[PDB]
Formats: sequence, structure tokens, C-alpha cells
Amino acid sequence: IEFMRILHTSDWHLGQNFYSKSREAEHQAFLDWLLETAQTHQVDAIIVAGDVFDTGSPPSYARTLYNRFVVNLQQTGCHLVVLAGNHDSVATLNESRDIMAFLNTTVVASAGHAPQILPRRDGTPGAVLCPIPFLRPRDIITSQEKQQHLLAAITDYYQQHYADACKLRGDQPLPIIATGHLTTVGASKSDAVRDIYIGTLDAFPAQNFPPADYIALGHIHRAQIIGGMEHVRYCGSPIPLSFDECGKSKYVHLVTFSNGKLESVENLNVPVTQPMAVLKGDLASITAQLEQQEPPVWLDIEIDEYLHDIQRKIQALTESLPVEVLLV
Repeated sequence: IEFMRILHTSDWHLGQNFYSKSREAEHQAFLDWLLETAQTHQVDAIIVAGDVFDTGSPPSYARTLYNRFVVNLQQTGCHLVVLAGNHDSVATLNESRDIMAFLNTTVVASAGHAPQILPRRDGTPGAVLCPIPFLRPRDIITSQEKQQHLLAAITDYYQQHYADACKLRGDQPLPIIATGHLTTVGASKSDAVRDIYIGTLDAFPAQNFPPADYIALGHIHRAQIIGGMEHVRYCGSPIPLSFDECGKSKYVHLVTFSNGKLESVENLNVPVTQPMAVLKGDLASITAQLEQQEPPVWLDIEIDEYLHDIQRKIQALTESLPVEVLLV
């Protein structure tokens, strides 16, 4: 009878320079869809599980996309939780932390944020959130085996915060939601996923996560269930961030809680607004491949031996065609 609904997204990488192309149009369309989606499902909170911006110094149009979304989301009463990823600068996201608080937005850029009650739209307690962004080792390494140390440090961090979440919840029938931004053991990764904790943690075993009712992760671009646990998920990126991910579905997760427990996780397809394609073969295999649309499809030609000559060759075969070649 008491519901709480959140949307789980991550890895926006606003401002990404994609082979000289801007993703602004795609991100604008996505953010507009995310807005209508929040209204359609009467979502209580949207959680963005890290990598909001592609770098620590996003271009003005990306900062504008982000600000305008937060503003437009006000017409819904939906709360917004923005967590830093490894691509984000902490200082950059903290620029507007306190300003965002006036707009029902919680910006969490570094480790150490206490658990907080997420209200439902009507203001009553809906869930207890442990807002955990990408954890910089410097921020969590107690007493500042290095590999074993970081694993223990992250595990312990989640344990302390889960414990505090339980205390904050008290006797209330509220679900506990934790977030995270890292790479788990067994995760399937794409090209656009950058190595993190280089030399200090190959991957995080999801069995070490505390028993929150939902764990909303970011960093990995393909939506997947982790460690066979339906409550531990990457939502993946909302638009394709690399050519190896085109053709593949993009999602945000609609996560519903009933009486303090996880009820369902639904995969909401994010409309794809910019056609991309990857071509493999040789000059004729290529030539046949690219033959017979408002935006011009972006192309990754994975095609006589000197790759320099191949480029000029393809640059000839690709001229005045409704496509656009980005990578060779």
C-alpha cells in the first residue's frame, strides 16, 4: 500500500567529445524523455550513479543541459540525487551543491556523506539512501598489500554506512538503497569504460556489498544484473558512448518498492535519436555494406595495407553519401 519509486541512471558523460561530434542533441533528447518518464511513472527520486560529465571541465552547453534538467524537474516534485563518477571533478560538482539543494537536488561528490531519508513526493519518508559516489582511495584509506587494503577499505565503508542507514531507519518500514560507482567482478565492459583503481583493485566482488534492498551502480555502460542478484544492477549509459555499444538497447531502471522491500525493477528503453553503424570487411565488402533519415548515420569503418592509404581509399568511396565516417 506504501510505494516508493526511483529511476536509476548513470554514465551520462555530458560534454563527451565523440570523434569531434557533440552529443548535445542526443543528451537533450534523453533528458527531455527522462523528464516525461518521471512524470509518467510518478517517480519519487531519480538517482544518477556517477559520471555526470565526461570530464572535470565540461563545456558550457553541458553545464547548461545539467542545470536546465534540474530546473525542469521542479515541475514534477521528483527529487534528484547526483553522484560523482571517476570522470567527474569533485570541485566541479560541488560548485553547485548548495544551490542545487534549493531545487530538491542532493549532490554528493565525495565520500563521507551520511545516509539520508528520501521523501516521497508528499514529503513523508520513502527510503533511506546511502549516497555513495566513486570513492577516491585517498578519501577512504584508513591510516593514509595495497590491493587488499583498498578492497577492505571499500567494504568497510559500505558496512559503516549500511549500519548508519539501519539506525536512521529505526523501526520504519523503509527500503535501504545504496549506490556505487566502480567495476564489479564479472562485469561485462565496453571500450568507453576506463580502468579505475589501476594497480590497486582489479574488480570489486559484489558479495561484499551490504544487504541493501537495492544497489544502484554506475561506471559500466551496459545494463546488467550483478552476481546473479536482481537487486544489484548497472543501468548502463543512456546513450551509446562507444561504437561497440550501438545496436544494443539503452535503459534507465524504474525501481519500485512496496512495504519497505524491493518489488520490481523494470527496464525502460531510452529512445535512440542518432543512428550509428559499424562496418567490417574489405573495399568491396565495405562498398556493398554501405548502400541503402533525418540525422546522417555516424560510421565506424573497420575495414591497401598501409592504414594511411586505406583512409584515403575509404575517403574516396565515402563521398556525397548520406553517412558520416568518424573512425577507421
